[PDB]
Amino acid sequence: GIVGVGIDLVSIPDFAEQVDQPGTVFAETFTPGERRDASDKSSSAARHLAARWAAKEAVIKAWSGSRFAQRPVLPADIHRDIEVVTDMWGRPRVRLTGAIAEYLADVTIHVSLTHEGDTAAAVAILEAP
Amino acid sequence: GIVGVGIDLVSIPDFAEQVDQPGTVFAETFTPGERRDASDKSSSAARHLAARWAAKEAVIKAWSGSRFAQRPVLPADIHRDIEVVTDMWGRPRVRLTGAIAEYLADVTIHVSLTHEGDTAAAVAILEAP
Amino acid sequence: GIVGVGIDLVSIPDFAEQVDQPGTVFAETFTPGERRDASDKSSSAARHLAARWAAKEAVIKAWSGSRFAQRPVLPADIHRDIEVVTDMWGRPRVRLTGAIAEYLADVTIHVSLTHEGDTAAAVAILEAP
Ligand SMILES: [Br-]
Ligand SMILES: [Br-]
Ligand SMILES: [Br-]
Ligand SMILES: [Br-]
Ligand SMILES: [Br-]
Ligand SMILES: [Br-]
Ligand SMILES: [Br-]
Ligand SMILES: [Br-]
Ligand SMILES: [Br-]
Ligand SMILES: [Cl-]
Ligand SMILES: [Cl-]
Ligand SMILES: [Cl-]
Ligand SMILES: [Cl-]
Ligand SMILES: [Cl-]
Ligand SMILES: [Cl-]
Ligand SMILES: [Cl-]
Ligand SMILES: [Cl-]
Ligand SMILES: [Cl-]
Ligand SMILES: [Cl-]
Ligand SMILES: [Cl-]
Ligand SMILES: [Cl-]
Ligand SMILES: [Cl-]
Ligand SMILES: [Cl-]
Ligand SMILES: [Cl-]
Ligand SMILES: [Cl-]
Ligand SMILES: [Cl-]
Ligand SMILES: [Cl-]
Ligand SMILES: [Cl-]
Ligand code: NA
Ligand code: NA
Ligand code: NA
Ligand code: NA
Ligand code: NA
Ligand code: NA
Repeated sequence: GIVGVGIDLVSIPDFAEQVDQPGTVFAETFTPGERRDASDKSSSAARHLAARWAAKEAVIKAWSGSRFAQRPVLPADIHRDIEVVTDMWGRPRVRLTGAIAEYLADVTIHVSLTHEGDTAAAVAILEAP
Repeated sequence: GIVGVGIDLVSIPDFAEQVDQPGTVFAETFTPGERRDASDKSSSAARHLAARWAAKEAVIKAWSGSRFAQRPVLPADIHRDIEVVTDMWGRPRVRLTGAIAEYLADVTIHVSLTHEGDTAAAVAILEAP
Repeated sequence: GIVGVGIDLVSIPDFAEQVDQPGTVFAETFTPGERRDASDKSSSAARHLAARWAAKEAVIKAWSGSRFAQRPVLPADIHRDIEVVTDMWGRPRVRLTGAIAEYLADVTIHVSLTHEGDTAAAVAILEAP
């Protein structure tokens, strides 16, 4: 059964403008090299990191959206609890830590990432038996 | 003096439908046996656990409602910080952990639980000298 | 560059009425002596602690306001992660702990506190290179 669905679009130029700025959440998610590389809006790193950010948001949307009219239970640092990793061929998967890992124990997170020009996007479908 | 008041109603059938499903907060509050037993909407466990859930919500309401127009300070995992225990005769009391235990140090939590047919309910009155 | 700006006003009488009451966040920020002293609305402690509270709120406003249309990431216990200390001559500065310390690494927090009659106020300007 489907637990939740989420989609997110990210402006790659806006992302690049912010990703290496002090006073943002991004140090908690990304390395200083990643953040420096991603601060150029036409780089590989910007495109890829923006799509990773998109994927985190799509997961958060997918789970939160499953709890209509319920007080939120996602921790304030949720962005650093959801990691998008890739295998050697670039296939993505989501790794979790903290409370969300316990909430989504026994749930499969299907994710896909894409980018084009100034736009990155991701979709997440949460599925459980 | 009264610090806060809260009341919550819970649909026992809706509760039973959700309590043992993956992708919910319930594993953090309830044991797998409790969750399995409570997944039948006409069982003892469903009625009792639904009323416990109701009591957690009534406590949260009672305290949050005391802070009108203030940014919330309840942690995301607040549901697992409030436990409803009973003595050998079924009398309920509330046990706290985390920040809410510190906030409600020196406050007495008066609680009552009830159920009937497809409905559980609880009321909480927080009192302090 | 400016990361954020915040301003807060605090009613010193309302603050004094609440600061030493059970069932409030204040034990986490202030000592029992501070809280007892500050519970008289015409005392030095009330005026000073109200302005410290104002400063915490101004910092929170300054940073949160920098994230228009973004899900909040400040932890529920944010008030106890922001401390206003003073040097021997009463000049204030802000000390941080927890996630906000990481978010505001490399950001300078300029703060000022004031009080008059029944009103305390503070302003925070967050600046980053
Ligand atoms: Br949520
Ligand atoms: Br974070
Ligand atoms: Br990531
Ligand atoms: Br609250
Ligand atoms: Br929880
Ligand atoms: Br419980
Ligand atoms: Br925020
Ligand atoms: Br706090
Ligand atoms: Br302080
Ligand atoms: Cl959006
Ligand atoms: Cl964007
Ligand atoms: Cl940010
Ligand atoms: Cl970094
Ligand atoms: Cl591999
Ligand atoms: Cl993909
Ligand atoms: Cl309700
Ligand atoms: Cl319900
Ligand atoms: Cl849930
Ligand atoms: Cl369980
Ligand atoms: Cl007993
Ligand atoms: Cl009772
Ligand atoms: Cl305000
Ligand atoms: Cl006020
Ligand atoms: Cl409070
Ligand atoms: Cl105290
Ligand atoms: Cl939180
Ligand atoms: Cl000094
Ligand atoms: Cl000053
Ligand atoms: Na997939
Ligand atoms: Na996929
Ligand atoms: Na009672
Ligand atoms: Na009772
Ligand atoms: Na300054
Ligand atoms: Na100053």
